[PDB]
Amino acid sequence: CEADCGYERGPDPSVSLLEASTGPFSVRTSNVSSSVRGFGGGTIHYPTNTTGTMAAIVVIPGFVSPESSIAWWGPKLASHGFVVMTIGTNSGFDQPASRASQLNNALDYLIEQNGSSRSPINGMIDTDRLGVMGWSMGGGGTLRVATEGRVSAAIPLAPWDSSSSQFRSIDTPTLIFACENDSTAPVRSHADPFYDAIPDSTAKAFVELDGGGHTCANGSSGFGGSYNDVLSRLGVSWMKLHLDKDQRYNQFVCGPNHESDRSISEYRGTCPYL
Repeated sequence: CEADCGYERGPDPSVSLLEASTGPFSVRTSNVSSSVRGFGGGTIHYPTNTTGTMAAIVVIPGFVSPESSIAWWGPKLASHGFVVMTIGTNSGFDQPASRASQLNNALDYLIEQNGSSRSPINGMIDTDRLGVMGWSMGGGGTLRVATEGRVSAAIPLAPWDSSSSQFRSIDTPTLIFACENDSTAPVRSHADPFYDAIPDSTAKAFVELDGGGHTCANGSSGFGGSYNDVLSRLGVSWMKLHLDKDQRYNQFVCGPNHESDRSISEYRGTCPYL
């Protein structure tokens, strides 16, 4: 459904809530062995004190990178009312197109586990409200999955891919995080043309972060992590807005002056959405 569908959860939000180190819920974890079919294992994060179903999200890493490179997003998102699996790839050599098939395989796995007597998330997932996230080549895999129209939200992080024309099929709400000093996936050859290739009719957002390099959109529990608040405020809201059709989180994506944030170097968007 697109409006007043009854997927909303938690309080009416504010900025202090969004930028807290955790959402209103408590986080647990369930291991996925690397023997899992379709990807190289992961960790499932879930709230403990909620009711009702919730959207599923999968987060994939980039080239020769372990799941831990993006695993900050697992707890940060689960604590706001999501089921969130951070995954590892079959091989660190996997290129965008493989990383997209593994996105879909890990979404398929999550759907299977929602029906598994042995899963801590059995009956906790609405298997129609799915989101994807990815760093670098996994950010290209995210954009590729955003062309299929199964997922209702995509957040690429420092995306890397090779062809940009394929993204004119993207009708899925996509928020691309970019890093201004990205030498690995240069903005001007990657994030920038991927955003531009998305139709203006699609709800989309380009949030370039100020001064940061290739890992600036991954979050961090210690070293780095000056971007945690833009990531938390805009990422959680984007997922709350488009996975939970929760208009109460519209005010943080459409309405503010984003470049006024010291951490935001360039914002582009298509506000208003619907």
